[PDB]
Amino acid sequence: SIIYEPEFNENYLWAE
Amino acid sequence: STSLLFEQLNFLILVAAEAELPIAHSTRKLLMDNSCNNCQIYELYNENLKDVKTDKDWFMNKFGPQTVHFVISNTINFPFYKIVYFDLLIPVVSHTWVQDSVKTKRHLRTNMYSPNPFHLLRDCQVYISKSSFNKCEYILYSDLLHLLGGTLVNYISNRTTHVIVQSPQDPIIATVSKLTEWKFVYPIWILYHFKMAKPLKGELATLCELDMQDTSEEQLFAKWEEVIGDKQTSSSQLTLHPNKTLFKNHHFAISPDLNFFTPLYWFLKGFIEDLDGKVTPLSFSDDLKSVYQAFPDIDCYIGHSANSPILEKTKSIKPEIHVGNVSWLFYMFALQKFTPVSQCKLIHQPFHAKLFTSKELTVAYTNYFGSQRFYIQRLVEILGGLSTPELTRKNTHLITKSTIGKKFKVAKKWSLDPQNAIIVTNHMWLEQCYMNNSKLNPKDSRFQNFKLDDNMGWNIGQIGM
Repeated sequence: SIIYEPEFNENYLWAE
Repeated sequence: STSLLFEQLNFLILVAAEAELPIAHSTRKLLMDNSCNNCQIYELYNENLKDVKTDKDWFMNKFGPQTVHFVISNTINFPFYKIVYFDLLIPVVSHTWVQDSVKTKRHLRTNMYSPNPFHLLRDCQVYISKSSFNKCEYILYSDLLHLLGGTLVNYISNRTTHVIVQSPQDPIIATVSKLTEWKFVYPIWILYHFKMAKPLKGELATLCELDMQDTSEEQLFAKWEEVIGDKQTSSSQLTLHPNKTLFKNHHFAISPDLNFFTPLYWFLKGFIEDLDGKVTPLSFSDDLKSVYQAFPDIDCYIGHSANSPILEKTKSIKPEIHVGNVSWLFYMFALQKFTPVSQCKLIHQPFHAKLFTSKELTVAYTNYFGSQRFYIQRLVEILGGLSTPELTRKNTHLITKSTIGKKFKVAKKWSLDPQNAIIVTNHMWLEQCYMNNSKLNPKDSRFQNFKLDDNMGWNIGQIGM
């Protein structure tokens, strides 16, 4: 049972 | 007192001394009474392995051809531990894991039953806050936590023990105070255990806790210097990682695409230098020809991205240069041998461009234990997708090694649906997608093979070595 689950960031691993 | 709990799972029990046979026998009986497939016993004390090269080939020939799902040992002091644990990704668990697994009637998480005394965070379920860190910091902190035996989660739950944040400015602190136990800590909580190799206690433990009065960068730098700076008092457990010249005669160029919190860069620099390597940081403004001509011993490039222009220019000027990422360095530290990147795993190269989106790749997995959970989540991440703890209708794929278990049964039934069809495929689809940089078809026959436990070379992590 979760508390908080952040919204996924599609380009987190490539952001400049 | 029998059950199907361990159906189709193979075990290797290592007996370190003659006095452990009673417990080995005990453990074997419990495994056999609960339907283990194969259960080998190997006495370390009774065969001179000195001057035998106990490498991967030797292990697959001695104990295969079928995969060993678990090694049961209360020691890491055997000469094929690094091959078993860091290469083949086979969990190494104590005798207590078997006893506890039979009593609770489920496959327990292996991490907390590791006998590696470096696994100081074995009891920790840790969420790293992406709104606190850039991509490269996130990868590094994940690598170190995994290396200290902890578990990474992508969600905060009742089972989460620690939330990593950079500062009190991270949105998440406020966003979780509204909603509501577990502790907020700075990354120096992880780093201290790595550097000192003992539990974090007393005043230093308090300096790693989130402090809402650390409102500037200056206060963070000061805590970092108190907790992992010039200690001068020694590290504990000095023989765990005994090769103090691991990076002798190697000189690393550090890409500017990393962009670490300055005290984190100091930690990384200090790590390389205490292993006798050298570090030169590259900046975007550098003329690369004259940098590499001024320091001609530079033989390694460390970068985040495979598509960096710095890396393209670097390869042009220095065609035989080693091209790795920060994860590569720590894998070399784990193996205690300098290892070229082509002999390491896919994940040790600078990362490929994003292949998939979430909508194309939101994956669940089943029957992956310990370091294989870590590996599959890293792979899905660097492919561009999301991985979930549970199987829901949101999932685009289920990844599986075999046909056993309840997630496979439910997902295999859902595959028969007409429109929004979940796909069941093996882990080699992920690895070949990444290796080839292509959206391969998961329904090709090679990726519908679910009898991968018949060969140890089909262990996740072996594609690309």
